[PDB]
Amino acid sequence: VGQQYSSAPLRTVKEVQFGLFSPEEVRAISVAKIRFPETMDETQTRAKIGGLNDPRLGSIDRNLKCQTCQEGMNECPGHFGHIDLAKPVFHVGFIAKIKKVCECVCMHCGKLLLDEHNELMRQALAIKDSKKRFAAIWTLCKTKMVCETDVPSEDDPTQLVSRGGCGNTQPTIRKDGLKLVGSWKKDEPELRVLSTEEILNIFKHISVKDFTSLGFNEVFSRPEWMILTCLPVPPPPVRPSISFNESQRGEDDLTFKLADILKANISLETLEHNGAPHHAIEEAESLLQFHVATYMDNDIAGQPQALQKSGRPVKSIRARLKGKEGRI
Amino acid sequence: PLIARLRSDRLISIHKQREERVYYYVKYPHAIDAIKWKVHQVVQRLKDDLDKNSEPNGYMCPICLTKYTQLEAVQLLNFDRTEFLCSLCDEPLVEDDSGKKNKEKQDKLNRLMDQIQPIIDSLKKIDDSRIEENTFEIALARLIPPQNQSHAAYTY
Amino acid sequence: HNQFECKGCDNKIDIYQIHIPYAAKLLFQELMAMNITPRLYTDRSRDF
Amino acid sequence: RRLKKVEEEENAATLQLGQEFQLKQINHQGEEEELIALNLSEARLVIKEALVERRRAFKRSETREKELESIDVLLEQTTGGNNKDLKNTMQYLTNFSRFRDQETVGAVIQLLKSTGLHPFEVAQLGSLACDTADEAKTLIPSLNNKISDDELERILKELSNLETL
Amino acid sequence: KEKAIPKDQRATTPYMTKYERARILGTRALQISMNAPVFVDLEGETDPLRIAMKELAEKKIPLVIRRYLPDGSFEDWSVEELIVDL
Amino acid sequence: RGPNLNIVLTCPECKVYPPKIVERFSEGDVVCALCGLVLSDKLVDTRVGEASNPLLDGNNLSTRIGKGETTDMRFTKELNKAQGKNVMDKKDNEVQAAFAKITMLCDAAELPKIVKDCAKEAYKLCHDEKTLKGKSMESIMAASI
Amino acid sequence: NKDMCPICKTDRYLSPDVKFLVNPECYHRICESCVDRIFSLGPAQCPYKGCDKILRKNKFKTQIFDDVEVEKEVDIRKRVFNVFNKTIDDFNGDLVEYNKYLEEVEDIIYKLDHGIDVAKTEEKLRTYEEL
Amino acid sequence: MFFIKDLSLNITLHPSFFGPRMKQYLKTKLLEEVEGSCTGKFGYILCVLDYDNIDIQRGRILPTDGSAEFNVKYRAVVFKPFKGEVVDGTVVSCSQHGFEVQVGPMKVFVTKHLMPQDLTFNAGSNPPSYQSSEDVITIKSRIRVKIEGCISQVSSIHAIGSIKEDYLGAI
Amino acid sequence: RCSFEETVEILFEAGASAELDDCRGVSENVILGQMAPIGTGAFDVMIDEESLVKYM
Ligand SMILES: [Zn+2]
Ligand SMILES: [Zn+2]
Ligand SMILES: [Zn+2]
Ligand SMILES: [Zn+2]
Ligand SMILES: [Zn+2]
Ligand SMILES: [Zn+2]
Repeated sequence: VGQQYSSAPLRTVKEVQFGLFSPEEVRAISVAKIRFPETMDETQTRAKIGGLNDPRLGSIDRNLKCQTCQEGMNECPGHFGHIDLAKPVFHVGFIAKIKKVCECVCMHCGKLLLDEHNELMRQALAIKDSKKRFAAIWTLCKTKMVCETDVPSEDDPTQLVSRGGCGNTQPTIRKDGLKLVGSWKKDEPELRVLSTEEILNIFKHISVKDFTSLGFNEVFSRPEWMILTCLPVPPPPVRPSISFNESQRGEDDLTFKLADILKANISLETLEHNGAPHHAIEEAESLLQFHVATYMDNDIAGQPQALQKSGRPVKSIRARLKGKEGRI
Repeated sequence: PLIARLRSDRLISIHKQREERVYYYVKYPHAIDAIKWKVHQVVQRLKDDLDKNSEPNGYMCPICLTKYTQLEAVQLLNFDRTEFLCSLCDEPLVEDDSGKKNKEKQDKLNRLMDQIQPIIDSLKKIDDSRIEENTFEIALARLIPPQNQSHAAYTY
Repeated sequence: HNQFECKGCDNKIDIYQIHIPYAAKLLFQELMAMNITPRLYTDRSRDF
Repeated sequence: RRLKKVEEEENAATLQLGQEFQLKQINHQGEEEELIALNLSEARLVIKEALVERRRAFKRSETREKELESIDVLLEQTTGGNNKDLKNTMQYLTNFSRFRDQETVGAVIQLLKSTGLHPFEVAQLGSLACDTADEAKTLIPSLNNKISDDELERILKELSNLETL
Repeated sequence: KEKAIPKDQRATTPYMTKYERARILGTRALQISMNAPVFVDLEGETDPLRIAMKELAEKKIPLVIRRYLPDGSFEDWSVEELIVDL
Repeated sequence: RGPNLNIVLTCPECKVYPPKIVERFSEGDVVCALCGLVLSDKLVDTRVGEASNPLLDGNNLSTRIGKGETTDMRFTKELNKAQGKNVMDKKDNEVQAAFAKITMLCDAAELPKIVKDCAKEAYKLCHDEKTLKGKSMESIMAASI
Repeated sequence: NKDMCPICKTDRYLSPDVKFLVNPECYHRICESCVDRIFSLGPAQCPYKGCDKILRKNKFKTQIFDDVEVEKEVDIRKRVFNVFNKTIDDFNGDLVEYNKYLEEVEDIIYKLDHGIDVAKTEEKLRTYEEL
Repeated sequence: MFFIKDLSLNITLHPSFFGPRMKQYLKTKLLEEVEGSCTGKFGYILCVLDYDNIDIQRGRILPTDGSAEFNVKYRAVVFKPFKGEVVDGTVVSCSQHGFEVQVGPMKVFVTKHLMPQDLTFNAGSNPPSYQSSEDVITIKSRIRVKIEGCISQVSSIHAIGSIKEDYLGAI
Repeated sequence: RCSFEETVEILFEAGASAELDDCRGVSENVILGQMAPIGTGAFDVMIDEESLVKYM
């Protein structure tokens, strides 16, 4: 039979532009807000509204229509949902990138640790390709442990020219598990965990020119977007619910992990809402971070693997796209 | 629950130091800004809601409970030009219940401003005067011991 | 109804249809759920 | 490539006609040109001027009622199927046109072009029959603070002075 | 149109390539199979591919090959003017 | 009380309702048995998914945390600690704990799997009711068995 | 009433961008925000307690003098001077006639301000403006 | 409002029309696929100007379709609506929700909430009409309507108007 | 590049750097399911009206 006729022009894809979602884009693009970690109502007859298998996200059955586009399984491409995270969480695939960006800018004002006043930095900023420019900047900036509120003038080293700074000592950043821990040296060194909110706030203060020199794009990818605040929910087609004999229903591994994310998010939201001493909050944050990290990548060095009831490791998105049998 | 809610609104500040002990105090610059913004936001929210309600009501479908605006309904009417037919349900549309609320929202705004009058008067005087930001050490200058033998060492 | 809409952009007259393998659609959707934005465009932006 | 996705709301009162209806237009050749707006009478003359030309091409290779029939028979003869929309326009233009012959419209164009108004405004002024300066100021809000009532009052009088029939 | 090289200074090979011949025969054969007007006299033939081959031999294919260059420029070559030597 | 969202396959040409429909699984086609018109193509069959029985556990999707090819005991211990401190799963854990004890009791007497499935189902149906609030849990489990 | 809209009470302290407007029909203060909502789509009755005089958005203007009573007189004076307008040369230098003419115009303005004879005087204004 | 615009279209020709008179078929296709058509970006395309001198560029054969894609540049008269504009039309249909005014190729709908309070719906009169002390609005009546809102789709445009402002309604 | 090895790692770097792909390679076109610009696809077959008219 084929797909129905469409009035839109028929065109060929010419360019592909990669980027990162903004939190506003995920909320605007999404058609429904997921707030229930269930999939079927109490009667197990129809999918519960607001659940993982919300009818608004599309249909994967030959007998049901999509509540959004009113089209069958063979025409609906799927509609994305979104989950409003209680607290920002790191992106598992950008933790290394986040660490390099943190060491490149001051952790109190969001300004580059080295300005154009340094000859070595001047040549680094002259590099055209972004990937190598970022590496050169990181090498120069990662060894600067102070903001240098005042810098010697370039005309001569006698007088000092004032530059935007705070004179605040920078920490030595290391990655422990899924958390970034910075250590300050005294005038044993003090150690504390850098909260995801603190990193997000610092990243939002980086000037437009500052992170462009780091290889980021003002519109397509900004450092603030590398921290997840709103999580898009893939539609049922991406995570179909297979059946063995049509009398027993099975759910995709993504649905199992997504349900855990909803349960963890609600648990964290309820905790901090009333009581919940700070010790419990950090444990709840770590659990949410672990669930999200394993959802996108279940093979993380030094971390436990999210295992299924049968004992098989959960098949995350990274596993699907990688390997000889992967999507590519 | 009381501290957590009063902490989210930043009307009460927390300070943790090793003696890990937890101390609570009031940060005047933070509380005033939060009160000033929330009061402005609350008034703005009512004003925006009143403005929105002054617009035509719209339409809704009794079956699928889908909101349809005046413009959206105009493209869904039947070929006979007699009733608005729902795209999903192919059923006549029913007018929404938002016509009489126009007066209710206005009344609430009028009552709220009279009740919030002392806050507005206090804020005007606060901006006129010079506000000094408080700190734990500064707050210690006005310390009244709570107990004769309090376990907490009120020192910085 | 011969109607198209892209919620978030607020446009209904800038829609295009393309033919891609269903696996390719799955890949892009999987990437979108992974915070990556694979954007498909019909017009060139840079010269060869 | 920039997906700014910001668009100003269209509005006739603010003269924000959109993005594809800007004042400075580019023709097929590529030279910049000013947007041309046609009033109800001007559109009627232009449309049927092409229909008669269209009739000549194929062949080579008055009161309202009689004119309506003549256009109707001409419309079907010189146009193909699915002309239901064109029929409605010509019928609507004949019953709401204020200028019959080319001479009257030519004088009107030479008249209103001295104001220096926007093409949208002049077309609206030549499209809607207004009797008083206040009538045009409220029905066409864009005219406010753009032309004095003195000039507007005489322009309306002169426009009605050469009123058809 | 700065990307269209004028016919007076075309520098591409004047011989139809195997890939050009393959697509021209296939494209013309597809058109014939969809009831396209045949511009060559048929001495008895039903296969669209064979009819296309007959047209190419007599140089009666109304198509031009737009050869693209690695910078976006192109040259237009008519099937009639392209020598079929392979 | 909700949107229909139902798809019914009928032949436009034949218009006979109900229609005779034959599902050619081998050819992946749904064809009208009267005129031969194909009504739908590219039908799908009816690892990456898990099958659970929604009669003894209802709708409850959960994932355990365990060691992998490389893992530190610190993360596993604390992550398991965080998972236990959940309020939503506590209510269902009592029912799950009851199933675990029933399985142990049923498995210690050498009984078929059908009995424990029936016993677990009986417990779930009769659990969370006002009548069964003053009886010992041992009596409830024995009665269900 | 010092700096707050009589309807929405949007004080300048919280909304410094607020701008006030007045309408000649009843000379009632109202902020710009209220004007657009109530009169954008058409004429509406004045939203005041005790005032039922309809007004249009296009008639709103910015108050010049801080006193409403003086504003009414000046606008009436402008309206009258658009019809009753003469100069000393109009009477060939006859100061006695000009002074009497000026007093009559002032008397008319006084009657309009206080509504002594609104019906009779208004007809007189209409009668004179034609010729 | 009526405008003269320079428009471009992509026309597809089946190989069956690849004859010596194929250009004429393109002209016929343009008049059969453009005239009387509705576009959300340019409004209702009514008439094609300079029908003898359309600029037809060289066609490109599609890879698998087998049809030729031609870019065509032409000058056409288009009626494009805009909110805030005042137009005149004739009422065609009447209903409780409101009446519909015919303005050229477009139908403007006047809602009750956008209608003056005095006007009221009276279904007793045949045909149904809106009756008021000063005037009566019925089918075939001439109404001056101000377009209050416009929603444009890729192939359909709908607008709503009001007659509450002064100098609107019955003419 | 992601088609050969380190598929996910390469894609993550593209998102962070906002890399632009011109789809001038065979791999991009194969993934997108469109005729690659190779062999018979290195050119566009067009219609010739100048020669079409003179043939008949
Ligand atoms: Zn859908
Ligand atoms: Zn700093
Ligand atoms: Zn409905
Ligand atoms: Zn049949
Ligand atoms: Zn106000
Ligand atoms: Zn008043």
